[PDB]
Amino acid sequence: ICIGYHANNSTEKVDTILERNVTVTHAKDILEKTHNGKLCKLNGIPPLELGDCSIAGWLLGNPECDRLLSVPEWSYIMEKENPRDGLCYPGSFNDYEELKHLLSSVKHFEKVKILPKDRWTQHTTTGGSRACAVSGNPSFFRNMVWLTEKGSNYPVAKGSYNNTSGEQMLIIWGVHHPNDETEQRTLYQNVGTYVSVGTSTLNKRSTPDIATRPKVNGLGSRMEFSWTLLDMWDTINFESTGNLIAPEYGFKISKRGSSGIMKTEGTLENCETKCQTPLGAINTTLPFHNVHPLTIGECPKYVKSEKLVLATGLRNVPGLFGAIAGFIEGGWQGMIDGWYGYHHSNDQGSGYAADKESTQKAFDGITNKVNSVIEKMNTQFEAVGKEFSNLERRLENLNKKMEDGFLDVWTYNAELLVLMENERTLDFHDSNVKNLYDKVRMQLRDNVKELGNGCFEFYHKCDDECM
Amino acid sequence: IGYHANNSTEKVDTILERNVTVTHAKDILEKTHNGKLCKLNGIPPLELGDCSIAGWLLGNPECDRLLSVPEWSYIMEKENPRDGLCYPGSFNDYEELKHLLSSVKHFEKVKILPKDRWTQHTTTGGSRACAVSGNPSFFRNMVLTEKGSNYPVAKGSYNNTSGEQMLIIWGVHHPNDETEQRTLYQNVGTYVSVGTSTLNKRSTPDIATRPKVNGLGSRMEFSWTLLDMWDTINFESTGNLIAPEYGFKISKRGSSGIMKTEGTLENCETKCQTPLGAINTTLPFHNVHPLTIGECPKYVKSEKLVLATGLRNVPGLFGAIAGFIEGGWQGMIDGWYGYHHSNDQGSGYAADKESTQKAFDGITNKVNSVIEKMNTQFEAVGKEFSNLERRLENLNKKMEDGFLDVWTYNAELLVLMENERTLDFHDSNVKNLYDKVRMQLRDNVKELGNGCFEFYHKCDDECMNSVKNGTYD
Amino acid sequence: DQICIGYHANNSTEKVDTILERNVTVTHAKDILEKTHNGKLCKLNGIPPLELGDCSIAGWLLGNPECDRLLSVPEWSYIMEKENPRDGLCYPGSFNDYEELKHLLSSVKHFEKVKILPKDRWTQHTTTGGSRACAVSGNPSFFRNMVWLTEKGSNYPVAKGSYNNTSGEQMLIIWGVHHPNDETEQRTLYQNVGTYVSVGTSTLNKRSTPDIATRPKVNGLGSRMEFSWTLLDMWDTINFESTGNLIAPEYGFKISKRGSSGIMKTEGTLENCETKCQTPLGAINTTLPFHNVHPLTIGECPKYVKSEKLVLATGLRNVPGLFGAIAGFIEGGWQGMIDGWYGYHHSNDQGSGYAADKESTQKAFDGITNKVNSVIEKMNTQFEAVGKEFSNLERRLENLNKKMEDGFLDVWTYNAELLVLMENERTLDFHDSNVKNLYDKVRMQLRDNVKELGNGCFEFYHKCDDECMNSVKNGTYDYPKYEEES
Ligand SMILES: CC(=O)N[C@H]1[C@H](O[C@@H]2[C@@H](O)[C@H](O)O[C@H](CO)[C@@H]2O)O[C@H](CO)[C@@H](O[C@@H]2O[C@H](CO[C@]3(C(=O)O)C[C@H](O)[C@@H](NC(C)=O)[C@H]([C@H](O)[C@H](O)CO)O3)[C@H](O)[C@H](O)[C@H]2O)[C@@H]1O
Repeated sequence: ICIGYHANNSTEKVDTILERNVTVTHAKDILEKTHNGKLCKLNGIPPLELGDCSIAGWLLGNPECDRLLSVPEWSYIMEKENPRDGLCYPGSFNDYEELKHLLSSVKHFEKVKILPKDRWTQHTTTGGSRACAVSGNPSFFRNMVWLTEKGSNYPVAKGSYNNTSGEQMLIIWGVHHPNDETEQRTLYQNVGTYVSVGTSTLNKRSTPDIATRPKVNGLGSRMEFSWTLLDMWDTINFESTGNLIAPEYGFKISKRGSSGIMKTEGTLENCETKCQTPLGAINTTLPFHNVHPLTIGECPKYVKSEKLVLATGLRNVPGLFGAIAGFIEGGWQGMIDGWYGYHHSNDQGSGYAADKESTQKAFDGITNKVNSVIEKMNTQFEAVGKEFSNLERRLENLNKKMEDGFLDVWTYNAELLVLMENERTLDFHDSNVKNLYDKVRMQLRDNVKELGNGCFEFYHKCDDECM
Repeated sequence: IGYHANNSTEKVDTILERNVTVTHAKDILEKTHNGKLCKLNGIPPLELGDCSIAGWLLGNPECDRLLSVPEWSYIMEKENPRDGLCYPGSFNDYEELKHLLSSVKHFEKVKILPKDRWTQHTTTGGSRACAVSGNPSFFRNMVLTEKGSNYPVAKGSYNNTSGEQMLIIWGVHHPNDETEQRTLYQNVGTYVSVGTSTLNKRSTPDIATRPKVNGLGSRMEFSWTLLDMWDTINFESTGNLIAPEYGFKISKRGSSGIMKTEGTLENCETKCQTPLGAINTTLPFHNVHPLTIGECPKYVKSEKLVLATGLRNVPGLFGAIAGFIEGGWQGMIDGWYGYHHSNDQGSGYAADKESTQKAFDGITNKVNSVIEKMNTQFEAVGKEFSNLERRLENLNKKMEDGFLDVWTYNAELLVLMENERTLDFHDSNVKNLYDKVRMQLRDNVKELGNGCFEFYHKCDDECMNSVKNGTYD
Repeated sequence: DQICIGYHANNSTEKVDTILERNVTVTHAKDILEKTHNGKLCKLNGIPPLELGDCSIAGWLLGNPECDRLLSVPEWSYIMEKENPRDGLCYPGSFNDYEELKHLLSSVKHFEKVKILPKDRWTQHTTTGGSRACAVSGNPSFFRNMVWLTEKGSNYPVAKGSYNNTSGEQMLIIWGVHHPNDETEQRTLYQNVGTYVSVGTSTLNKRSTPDIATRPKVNGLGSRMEFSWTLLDMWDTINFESTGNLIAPEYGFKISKRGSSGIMKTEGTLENCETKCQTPLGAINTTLPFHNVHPLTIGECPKYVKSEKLVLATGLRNVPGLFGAIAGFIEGGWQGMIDGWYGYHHSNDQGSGYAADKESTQKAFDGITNKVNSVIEKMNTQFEAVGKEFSNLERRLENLNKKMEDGFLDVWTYNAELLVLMENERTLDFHDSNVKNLYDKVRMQLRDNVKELGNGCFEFYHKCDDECMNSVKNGTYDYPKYEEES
């Protein structure tokens, strides 16, 4: 009876810490490199889809964002890299990044009219600009009111709002910075104006800045916007002697958990995922992926590898223990029932036969190993892509430094874990053949000649009942 | 030739098998605390009770009874205190101030602008928002209103001769209405002006109607600075200034953190404090609580990290243990590996002392490497960010979770990988004990195959020892 | 006659540690922790660093007279700045977003100073004002790149000036506001009392008012100058308007970049060597996965780590084990065997000898080389800066940076140490296994014909000349003979 190990037509290759390009009978890749090329719903909830609009564009009601979808609940934001329709009237948005991060993910979101336009009797309310032109006519941010002089008079404009919505409300306001003192007087009459905003938490007084600037969309003037979270049951007070750009609406918002923004050109598709990249969604149990660094969801660890191949079967031969590709020179393509087994040449016939108990125990072992590498990986929801202003470069560099930091830790460890485990595995199979061999040799004792090639030549006669 | 077995029900997992029973094991995952808030390296924490740092430094009257030490290693503060800005308002760079105060070598209050030297101004102002016994009071540390119907330019200054750096706080009053302004300060276009060698700051009050907070529409906006040794701070104001009377000498140190908790100091010791209790361990990992202060183990998302130290209990790469030697010997109590021997003078179990000792050193070392290579430094973990700092806080979470994942994955696999190497190690030891005996006896014995050698010749106690010894011939 | 299986021994005294043992003497060892530098500050990928001398970046950009002599190159890869220079803001004051400025300047593909608002064009204004705080040769002077605008005649007409960025590149621009000590100063300098400084671009809208107040004197001044900066995009325009107190730029700096680097705090001076990795003590030239030289490096560096040594066993246990061969049933090594790691003795009636088994020595050698290379070449190295700047109101942020850098410190050290402790034992076991296998290969051939002494040797029952020995080492041998038997 002969002792041998399985061999097949496999051309799969793995490396170990001692050998590269070793051919094995079976292998498991543990690096996910496939997506589905689709922007999907994350955990059952769609993304907010901004088209060519930016967040500021959208919130303020740039007329060019009139046709936006708007869902009441979203799980991330889809925004173009360099949108197109933002502040149609030129200016700036204070703490814009914090806002985007606030809005990035929401359980509920609903726009409500909080200070209706027509309540500003005493003030004119129809001022628009050609920078926000619809059909060549002057127009303005659909969610905001430009308050100007009426008749030739601008009385103290007061307006408050008690947040009885039932949820936290995001409110936005603006300050108009004129281009010249003339523009100032023709608009507001008063010359030493201020704009005042107040809650239980907020106290802000702003004074318009009247100066000549380079024209942007045809204007030396600017509008500076700002925001706040009006708490439940708190009240907001607006008071201005000119230059106020009052909100008509607010946004009850209720969140949730915080997510992120995804820069893409694509459009939602009605598939499902727990892990979205800008190239498509990943759906895996694997520990690592190399698809794209900017994921949103619960994702495998991003790693720099091209491949991470774990050996599972043995060395395919057409070791620490000296058996495989050792004193048993090669494998048996004829043995198909298992990894290790017997040959046995009889005067009743020949044949091959796997040793079911020792192949099953090797299989459970290798199954347990693969499962350990895979299920010990802890995966938690993260956004990754982040937003910093032009004055927060250090902070952005901090974040890159850190992201690169984990990239290198995970890459080194994954490359190496794989290298080291492959050599143990190959040694495991070697040990297993060696042990099956020794288990037979310890029985047959003197009754057989030990040929040296893993074969035992019986002195006596041994038929099927003997085998 | 055989190996140890016992009644151990201890389990470990390894990279190939789960739920393996081992004669011995070592847990290397600390998961216990003492339930106490303790002194940190022999230094107490500041106990704010129901007070905020702001309330405490401003002099909120509800804070009169605070303990105050001249030195502390962290700060204890409740989640959402209660006694903060009794008079509604705000505190610029409050979070930067907390981090600075979080740990102090020395901290002494010093009078820098005596209340009574403000002649020309009324100095008695207060509010029912800061009420003590239904009477209007004010921040105990802070002080300026019109006197007669006049608010002359108010100027105060102080040269830091205190021999240390000094924390100095000051305020601006924002009134609810112009009437409130004129009856407080007479003047209208007023300002407050703080200056040092380093700081230049001018503020103007915001008069305006606001939602009532403790019945006040008005607000108080506080700011601070560190006055250097021998530098001077200069206040100037035509109205609306809330001046400091006191300053705080401050010497640091190394920086720490605030601990959000409801407890109270208890007089024990620790090098690692957690919101649940103190941790006293040499163990490389714990899972007590993420928000720790001190020199702590790595925080890991694990329920158990159990490292086999003994062999597999049997009441492997090397085919001996639970292999060609089917079972253990509870009979053998001296060591891990040994001999039985059957004589015409008796029977016996005896452990092989040399090989047991070697393996023991071996394992001892393995446990010590896993444990003593863990580099532990002082850290606070728990951090403070304002509402307008949500990205920053999110970066911090991303980091703490990143590291939480790296150490977890690493601790789980190390334990799995080393557990199987250990069991394999015991296996190799017995194979080698067995092989060592085989290569001596040679022909003089029948090799039964259960790990036993039957002697052709007769082998008394003397010759038994010659086998267990290395001797024999 | 006997043939013996055995293994190499040498005079090495090199020690490694393994998960199970400590201070194990091996015949060969490879260090993977870099600890040597060259003492020099160098060009970094062929590109010199900007050398600032006793100057700070602020002082260099403003044109502190005391920085007049600075070399200045149109491209650098990192900046050298002393810890606490000396020649910064000669006139007391501040610089907003200073730290961001330094970050952006740290590393520049192109840098060129250009004249954007010629001092002489400020007719209607006085332009010659200076201070003895910026004094050259006892005389008042000023920031060489900046213009102090003051009253002329007794008149300060509104000052308007602009610059369209036709330079071809982004341009750094800096301006200042003078904050007087008192109202009389204000009037003697600018006539006007309610002044503002206004600065605007497509992107920037800023209006300041001078703050008039008594402050402690610095360099004898109660006044302060506060500076601000902006990057003007190509084809954008910057507008300055003021009725007083404006400190106006004469120059701007065209800037093209790049990839961003950092500042190195050092007293040293550039020395004309090369490196891809610069540290404050010296340049590092290495292929090694880890270093312990200095935490604050610039370039592509091995991973900094808190260890004193990381030595990897490459040879075997030096004895002049999992498989029981080495320092096992074969008690010792052979100093006499020089040719390889494992081989044969053999003692004939044609003489004695040692000989390495070349095939098994070469395999092992290939194996160990593959292991070292793995540990070494899987390390991914990219370009980083490390050293960082934070203002005094940014201590939490600095703590975040520190916690991060420390956190990675604890990961690499722990992992580096343990990888070495684990690989050393595997290396020792591997050599052991190799010998065991060489041993068994001979046992299986020789069979019955020899006596197995239990020490690694085989005593033959027959006679075995050199051609016979050869057949044993060759794997040939056989065996019918036999003799004896008889
Ligand atoms: C002490 C005082 O001035 N009280 C009330 C004030 O009386 C003024 C009096 O000083 C003057 O000589 O002649 C008339 C007499 O009535 C003046 O008007 O009259 C106001 C109008 O009713 C009251 O306003 C309100 O006060 C409430 C809270 O009052 C306190 C406070 O506890 O916060 C009382 C403090 O003594 C006072 N402190 C100082 C230094 O004046 C403060 C302070 O004025 C404000 O906090 C500053 O913002 O206010 C509520 O504000 C209520 O809504 C409002 O009607 C004066 O109480």
